[PDB]
Amino acid sequence: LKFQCGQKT
Amino acid sequence: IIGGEFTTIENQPWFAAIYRRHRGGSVTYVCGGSLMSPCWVISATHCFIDYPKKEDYIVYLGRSRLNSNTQGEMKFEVENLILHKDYSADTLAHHNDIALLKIRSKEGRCAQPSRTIQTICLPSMYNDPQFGTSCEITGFGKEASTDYLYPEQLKMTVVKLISHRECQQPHYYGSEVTTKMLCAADPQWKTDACQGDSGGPLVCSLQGRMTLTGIVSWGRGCALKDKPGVYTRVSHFLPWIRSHTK
Ligand SMILES: NC(=[NH2+])c1ccc2[nH]c(-c3cccc(-c4ccccc4)c3[O-])cc2c1
Repeated sequence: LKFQCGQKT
Repeated sequence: IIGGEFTTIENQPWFAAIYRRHRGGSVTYVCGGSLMSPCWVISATHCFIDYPKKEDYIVYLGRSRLNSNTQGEMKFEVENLILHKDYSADTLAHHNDIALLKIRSKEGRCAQPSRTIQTICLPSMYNDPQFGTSCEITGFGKEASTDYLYPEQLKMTVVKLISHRECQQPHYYGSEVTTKMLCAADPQWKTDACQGDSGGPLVCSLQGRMTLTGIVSWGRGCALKDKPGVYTRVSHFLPWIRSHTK
């Protein structure tokens, strides 16, 4: 989706 | 990385792999880097200093391997290469070893978010984790100081932040280490970054976010007793970063 710094998925 | 485990980019989705093109056909790996915003990657100035021709560098995001492709990877050209005015190298140390690369793809775009491409968070002004915090580092650098090849699979390891008092002890690095650098080592001097890991990230959780706390810069040897790895202290360069990434 859009970037969310530091979140790994 | 000496020690560590082999991983995949999904476990470090902000890691950027930078290579250099040669006349003759080969492209070689240069350094690691990190994605801070869609169009900006941060690395270390000494990685480019001796060959500052932006047109010959290629940046890849979403890569778990060094010379083979990974599905999902993105390839970019370097639109702007910003080195740090005041970068300095002496025996062992590199001062102000931070650099910015603005990336653009052949279609004219910046990075797109996926399970293999994510940005890392920046610390707040002069804010760092306390020493003792465990942070992770990643890269394609050597696995043993005596090797002459880099691994094909990405590696990661955990290291702990140590204090400047401990790092500036004469029998460690003395005054070579400044307030604009950070030191990290393994309590038992077993794992560490090594040649080939320069420019990549030192990530720690800060205020609930996985934050870019350091950039792999130098170290005497790799995993040597009393010779911690030294990193650029990103929290002390936030005005500089801002100055170009605005
Ligand atoms: N022991 C450590 N903690 C450590 C970390 C990063 C390093 N990078 C290097 C390094 C050595 C020779 C050349 C480069 C270099 C120079 C120009 C372009 C790219 C890499 C290095 O980053 C050593 C080195 C050692």
